[PDB]
Order: sequence, then structure tokens, then C-alpha cells
Amino acid sequence: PATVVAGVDLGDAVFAAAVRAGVARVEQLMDTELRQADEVMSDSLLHLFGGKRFRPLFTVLSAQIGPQPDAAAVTVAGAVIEMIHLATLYHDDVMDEAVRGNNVAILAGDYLLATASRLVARLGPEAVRIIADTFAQLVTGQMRETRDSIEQYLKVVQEKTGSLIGAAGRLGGMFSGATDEQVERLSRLGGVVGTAFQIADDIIDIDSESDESGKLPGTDVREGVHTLPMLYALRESDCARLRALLNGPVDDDAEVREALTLLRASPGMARAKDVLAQYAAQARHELALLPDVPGRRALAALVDYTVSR
Amino acid sequence: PATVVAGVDLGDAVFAAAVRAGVARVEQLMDTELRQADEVMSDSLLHLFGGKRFRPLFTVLSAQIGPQPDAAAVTVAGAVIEMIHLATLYHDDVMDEAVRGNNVAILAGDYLLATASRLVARLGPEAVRIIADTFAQLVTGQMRETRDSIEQYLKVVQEKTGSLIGAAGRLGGMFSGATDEQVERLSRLGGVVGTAFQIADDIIDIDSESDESGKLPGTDVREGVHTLPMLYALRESDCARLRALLNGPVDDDAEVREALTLLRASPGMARAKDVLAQYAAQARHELALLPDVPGRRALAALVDYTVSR
Repeated sequence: PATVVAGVDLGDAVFAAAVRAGVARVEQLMDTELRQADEVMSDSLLHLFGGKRFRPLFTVLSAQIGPQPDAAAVTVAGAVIEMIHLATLYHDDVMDEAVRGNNVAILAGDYLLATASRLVARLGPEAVRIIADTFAQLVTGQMRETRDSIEQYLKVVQEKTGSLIGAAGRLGGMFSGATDEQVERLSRLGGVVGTAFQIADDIIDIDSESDESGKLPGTDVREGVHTLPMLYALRESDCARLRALLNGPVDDDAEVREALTLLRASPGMARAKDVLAQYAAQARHELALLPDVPGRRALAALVDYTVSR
Repeated sequence: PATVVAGVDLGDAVFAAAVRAGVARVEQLMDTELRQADEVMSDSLLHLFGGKRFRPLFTVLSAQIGPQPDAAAVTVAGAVIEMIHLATLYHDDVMDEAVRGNNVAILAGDYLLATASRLVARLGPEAVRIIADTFAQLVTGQMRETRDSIEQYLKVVQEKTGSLIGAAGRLGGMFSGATDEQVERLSRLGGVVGTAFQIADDIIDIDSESDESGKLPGTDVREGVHTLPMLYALRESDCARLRALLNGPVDDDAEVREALTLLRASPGMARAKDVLAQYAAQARHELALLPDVPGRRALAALVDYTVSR
């Protein structure tokens, strides 16, 4: 649809086409910079690099609050964020021994990080500082995922997902010339959006309906992984049968559906949906403190998408 | 000995004690910065972090050409270089499936890189640029190690070892206030030193004598790995028996000594020693273009150590 960009309906067509071109300049910049890499890199780098490009969208939408939403440096920031995102996927898939092998995945991701660093060097001192501080949080989060278990999970998703989208809002705001106050609100907005996005993803993966990309639920159950609704379910008074299923990876397709209908019917599925609604409210709050401009409506459509996709 | 620092004799005791304190301030800076990491990091980060600290020594020795050899930023540069070095070891040991496991090794190294980035953000734009460009070369080199085979090996060791020691000389020169010309010569010196260091290491690992750390030779033969003297040996007209041994990993301890006495007696061991002597001459050339100061004698003792250790 002429109003939709990267999976969210932004309203007016002249606005959606402005944002679309912004995301396209991020895309072009990343392809240009990645294609300069030595031949020995090509196979590794381009493998995990199209996309949904949520982070570039967030960066470009954040910049629409500023008086220069199409600043050259907004595109550079967009490319930096997306490259760090892509890089984390490579490194996760090694330590998980994961499908999305581990041959040369450490070095490729390591490149996406060098390259990210190359581009952020163009944005100046504070940007290099912002990104350094962010990547550092991002690691600690994946790290802590590696080990109050509920407090711990929420610290994980704030570090591993929240931080980087926080940085996208901060850099989008800064490089578009937004006020100091607007920069802080887009940063806070980004941190919450990233947190709600991960929790929504975790609920969706238990819900009986198929995901955005048409995927069936149960992956997290199968991989052993403990998500918010499971963490809540485990500490209730039946909850014993759940405990045994969830104790590790589940490979029997009936134990999968067994574990599912056990999770779905748990008070845990209620506690987790409540947590999501609290982060969604926190996001909508930060939105209400932005000016009443088409940029704000677009960011509200993005929150709406985040907490229902 | 009162004249020795990090395995090389620098001559005068007042000079060696100045350089020793410089390397100690790099050490202290790295420990301070690494100990601030979130608890979940500690186990991973401190595991691969004492040392021989060749890169900090090179950085501090390079700074002794400048009129401010003890500049605050020389210590920051020293810590940046050593952290990137340590980080590459973590990532190599995963893709090699290596002893020096791979559990959380991707993320730790990833931290050492975030932290490196945090410190280099203190040195300003061009430093962030230098390091970004360097890490990028460093990857391509490990990468190319992953695939004229001889030309290719030498490109590998220039990228994977040469680049970073090149950066150490460049940053040591810059932050000590050395001239533009002196900075370029310390950079070139560093690139060659790193190249000779790796080739010397590869020869030492075949020589019948034990290494610096008392290690017996043959590891590279055992791990399958092809080094300069093997690459030369393979393309001679006996050379057929060598080809079969070297075809992959060697686990039989007699085939190890068989492969050894075959490598030692090869014209390949002559071609490789000649390559080393050419890089040693290139290093000594760059040294002759530096001023006649105690810094130059110390760097000459370092080259002497590099090409015989």
C-alpha cells in the first residue's frame, strides 16, 4: 500500500514516500559499504545481509521530529544501527549452535562491527561514544541471557534489544537537529519499543496463530529457551508437568503442543500480557511528550505495530 | 634484568624503567576498564586477559620518538591495541574449534571490541578512523587464512598481524607528538615487525629447539596448518611424502617427527629464512630513517628480538 513502509502504515502518502526514500538511502549506503569488502569477505557478509529494516525505519521516523529529517548523517546512523543488529545475529547463531554454519561467522560479524565503526567515525566523537556504550550494553544482555529470574529476563531484553533501538532514536534525533529534550524522549521511546518488541515476539511465539512471516508457534519451547510467559508459569501451583517439559530442549511434536496448551492456559500468559501492556503504555507516554507532527502519528503507528507485531 | 622490559633488553636502566612504567600504565588502564564490566562478563573477559604485552611495548617504544613519550593518550592507544589483539584470540579459537571453550567466547571478544571502541572514542576522530580501518584489515586477514598460495599467506600475515602493530606505531607516534614523517615511518616499521614476527614464529615452530615459552615444535604440522616453510616445501620435486602428511591434521607422533625432519631438510626452510631476512632488512631500513635517540636503539633491540623470537 502507498501508505505502508517496512510493515507499518504511516498515514499520508507524501509522508510515507519521504520515509520510504530515507530507508532506501540507508539500504543503498549499507550495500555500497559492504560491497567494498575484500572478496574473501563477500560470501560471509552478504549471506545474513533485503529485510524488514525496523531499526532503519525507527531511525528515519525519529529524524522526522527534527527540522532536517533527511540530513546526510541520519542515513549514516541508520546504516550503523542496522549493521550492528545484523552482526549480533551472526554471533548469537554461533553460541546457540544455530538456522535463521558457524564456520567464519565469528569473523564476518566481526567485519559488520569494523564497518559499523568505519561509518560511525564519520558522525563525530559523541556518536562514536554513544555506539560504543550501546554495543557494550548489547553484549552484557546476550551475555546475561547466557547467565529474580523475571527481573533478569527484563534486564536481558533491555540490554540486548532495548539499547540499540534507544541509540537509533538518539542518533535520529541528534542528526535531524532535534532539541536536547526531544533527543532524550526518542532515546527513551527507543529503549521501551525494543523491550516491548521482544516481549510481544515471545508472546506471539506461544499464541496458536502463525507469526508475521507465517511461522507456526513453539520454536522457543523446542529450543528449550525460557521466555517471559514461561518464567511466570514455572512459579505457580500441573505447573510440575510444565517444569519437566521446559527443563530443556523439547523434540517430540506432541510434548510441543502439550507444553503449548499448558503455557496458553497458564496465569503466566496473563502476567506476561500485563507486562507488555505496561511497556506499551510507557511507549505511548514518551509519544505524548513529542510535538503534534506527522512524525508523531507515524511513531504511534510503529508502537501499535510493535505491541501487536 | 634492570635493562629488560617485556622480553627485550633496551640498554640503559633509566630508559628501561621509563618504558617499564609506560607499559605498567597501559596494564593498569586495561584492568580498571575491564573490571567495570557487568558481573555476567567477568568470567569470560578476565580468562584470556598478565602477558608478554609486545603491542603495548611497541606503542610505548614508538612514543619514545615523540617529544611527549608519556602523553596520557599513548597509554589509551596501548590499551586499545592490546584489547583488539586479545579479542582476535577469542574469535580465532572458536572458528579453529581450539587450547591456548567456545561457549560465550563470541560475546566476550565482542566486549573487548566494544571497550576498545569506548577507549578509542577518547582519542578523537582520526584515531577512531585508524582503528576502524585496522580492525577491518585484521578480519580480512584471518578471513583469507580461511580462504599464488605464497603471495596469499604473506597477504594474510600482513592483514592479520602486520596491520595492528602498524596502528600501534602510528598511534604511539601521533599521541607522543612525533612529526608527520616520523608517524609514517613508525607505522611502516610496525607493519613489517608484525609480518616478520609471524614468519619467525612459523620457522621457530619447525626448528628442533623449544620456543620462548619452552614449547616443543610441531604444533602447526599437528593442526594441519600450512606455514611459509611448508608452502615452499610443497612445490619442489619425497616432496610427494610431505604432500600426504601435510594433506591435513597429523595425530601420529612419528608422522609428526617424520613431517618435521622432511620440513627441516627442505629447500623450503631456506626460501622461508630468506623471506624473514628480507622483512628484517625492511624493518632495519625504517629504523635508520628515525633520529639517533635511545628510542631508536630500543626499537632496534625489538627488531632483533622479533626476527630471532
